[PDB]
Amino acid sequence: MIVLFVDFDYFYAQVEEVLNPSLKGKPVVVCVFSGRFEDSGAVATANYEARKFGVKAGIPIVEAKKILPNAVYLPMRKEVYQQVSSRIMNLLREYSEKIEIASIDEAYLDISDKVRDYREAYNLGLEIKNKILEKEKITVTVGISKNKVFAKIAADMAKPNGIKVIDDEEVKRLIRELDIADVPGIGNITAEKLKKLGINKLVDTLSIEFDKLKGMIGEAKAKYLISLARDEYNEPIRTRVRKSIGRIVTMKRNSRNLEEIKPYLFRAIEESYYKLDKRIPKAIHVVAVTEDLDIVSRGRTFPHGISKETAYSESVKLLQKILEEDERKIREIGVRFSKFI
DNA sequence: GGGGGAAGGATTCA
DNA sequence: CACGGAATCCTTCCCCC
Ligand SMILES: Nc1nc2c(ncn2[C@H]2C[C@H](O)[C@@H](COP(=O)(O)OP(=O)(O)OP(=O)(O)O)O2)c(=O)[nH]1
Ligand SMILES: [Ca+2]
Ligand SMILES: [Ca+2]
Ligand SMILES: [Ca+2]
Repeated sequence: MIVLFVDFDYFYAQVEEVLNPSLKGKPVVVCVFSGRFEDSGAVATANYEARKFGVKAGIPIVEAKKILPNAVYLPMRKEVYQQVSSRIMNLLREYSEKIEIASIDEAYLDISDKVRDYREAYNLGLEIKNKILEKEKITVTVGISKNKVFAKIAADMAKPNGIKVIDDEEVKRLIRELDIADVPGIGNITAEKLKKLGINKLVDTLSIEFDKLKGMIGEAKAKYLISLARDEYNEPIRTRVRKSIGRIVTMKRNSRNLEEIKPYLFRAIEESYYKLDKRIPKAIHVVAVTEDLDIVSRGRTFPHGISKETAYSESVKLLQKILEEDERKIREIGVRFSKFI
């Protein structure tokens, strides 16, 4: 198997540049303005000019402002980025039927029976890059290896605007040298549990009793890590399909007042339905974010599809159930639909 | 004992 | 001060043969 992974560079910020070239060169910060107060909200991402000073995805807009008060701040326009993304995805399809769209800016191509050895794979990388850059003026980073995981690791290593191959030889090498935290799917929580077990590199998962590892991080995560340790990871490139659709909004102020909360909720329902289009869900969950930034939810699955009418009243109950099972005020309210017919 | 879901949360990544 | 969107996995509770 020969996997070629593509990851678009500082994607949202780069799209804003393509659409408004005068922005290129200076720091650009794409933000999610929550509407609470003046600059309430977080950063979705920022171009590298901005990252040089620590402004990156996830930090409060206010903190970014302190660092770069003169940077350009733009509201996130998700739908725009999506269409450009879709176009780039259609271009990659011209390189392989076997394609797995992982996110708005990521894709795995199974180019096994489309090229032999890594030399040809790499060159397919350059072609793909060059093509995308000429067709959409978007630079991306390419990662190539024997499976999705090391292909993605390949890309993380070459960012930004790069291309890299991790051949059968380096795969073996990284299994012994690569900090396990750098492995896709190992976040802060899992990294710490591994540390406390003494597991620092993929290789270490091989000398520990499975049941031990299993008990601390889960059977799934344990098999995953060992699988990679034994160069036995080979998940196929497959098409993914949306499984849930929803919306969540930040209220103007915290509240436990049903009447005060409902309009935001209903708004969340209306928007979610528009995004559902032809899809009919059988499950609905009401999601609330407490005053202390905590997340609580209540849902329900029906034996049939849910009409918008059924969503409204059912979602009101769930919200009442949330309020009557958690004393904290609510800060953000939303809904999610799943189990599509 | 264990097959088969469903509900609420944990964790991760974009 | 702390955004939106979403997938997979885990524990727990049920119903039943
Ligand atoms: N709203 C929101 N969107 C995010 C967040 N993180 C990532 N995104 C979106 C916008 C990013 O441009 C896009 C791609 O994510 P990456 O994790 O690939 O970041 P980006 O491509 O901007 O930079 P990169 O060159 O990959 O290091 O996903 C986030 O924390 N909040
Ligand atoms: Ca990216
Ligand atoms: Ca990405
Ligand atoms: Ca990590």
